Amino acid sequence: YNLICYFTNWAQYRPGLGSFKPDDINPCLCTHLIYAFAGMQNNEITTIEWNDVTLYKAFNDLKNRNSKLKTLLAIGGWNFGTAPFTTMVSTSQNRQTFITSVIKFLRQYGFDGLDLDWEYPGSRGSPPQDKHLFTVLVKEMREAFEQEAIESNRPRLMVTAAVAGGISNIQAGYEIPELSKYLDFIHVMTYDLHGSWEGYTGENSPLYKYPTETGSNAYLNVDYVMNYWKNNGAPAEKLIVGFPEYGHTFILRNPSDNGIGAPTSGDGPAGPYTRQAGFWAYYEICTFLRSGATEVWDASQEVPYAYKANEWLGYDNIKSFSVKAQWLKQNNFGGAMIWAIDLDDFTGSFCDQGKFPLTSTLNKALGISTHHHHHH
Ligand SMILES: [Mg+2]
Repeated sequence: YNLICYFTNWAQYRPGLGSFKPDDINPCLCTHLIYAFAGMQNNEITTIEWNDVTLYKAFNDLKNRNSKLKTLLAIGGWNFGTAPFTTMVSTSQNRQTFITSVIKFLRQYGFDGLDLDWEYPGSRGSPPQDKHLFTVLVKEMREAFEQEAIESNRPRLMVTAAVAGGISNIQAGYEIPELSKYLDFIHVMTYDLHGSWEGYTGENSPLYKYPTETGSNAYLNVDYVMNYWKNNGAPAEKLIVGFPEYGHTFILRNPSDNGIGAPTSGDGPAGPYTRQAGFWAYYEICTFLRSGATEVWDASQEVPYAYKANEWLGYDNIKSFSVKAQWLKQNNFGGAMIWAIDLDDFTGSFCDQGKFPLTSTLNKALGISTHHHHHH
């Protein structure tokens, strides 16, 4: 199994114990590290943060401490939107300019591949032709990577993609059978499946549906989404299940109604480190849990929730990570990906569960820190 760990280049700005940079990553926890995010200007890949060049070097230097480790650079993300991708895929000239720039950039800085995180082809302003043009891009990139490996006599750069977990976005965005042939791995965003924007409490990454859910609400769970990808053409071994190391917060409209589906008035309060209303890192969650919150196991969905007065949290913990890891092995998927390693209790000082408690849970469950043949 693989364990793919996203690192974000804005975690460094968080105050105090929240600041996280590549040298804080345990090089043995994951099989692959993915750097989020690069940008694009005039159809060429580029940096975004002022010190990305320095961070790229520290990130790829982690491979000097783990000979099995591979790194990828992710391009795009939610804030980046779709317009640069639409322009880039619109012509063969622009796709070639982009692919050439990617090979050069990955080799320049020491990355082993590119993770495409276009959110999403065919949505958020992207026109309908982008569904097929995304396939064309990926095919052309895979072929260019295959050719560069032979010409340079080196292991091939990998092409992966982070892909939607919502059924409407999946159907508008992806030609699953052909796309899956050319991607090396498919990183499915099986999280953000509920949130305060819906007006009621719900879980971030529930494994199964809640018993009341019918119609399209019955699709909002990890099991349905991963099986949708598999059943519509993606091989199980290329499918990577998304695991969030964060939770979503809500304000309860009625504090006496604190189960699933309780009406809410908006996002919960921003945490002091991540400073984003509606979102808490796992280490911020532990502070909440230890400050008088009531924790409930949502047995139908195999995830915890917690509440305190009018604050409600849908999240994941060691138990839910363990349950979902057991399930992914039972279903022969390729592994797990975490959003994001900088949200784990990397110092160990918030949760009293050791360093990197959520990431370590997946490393142990998926046999990541193991060997087969004796070696030098
Ligand atoms: Mg964030």
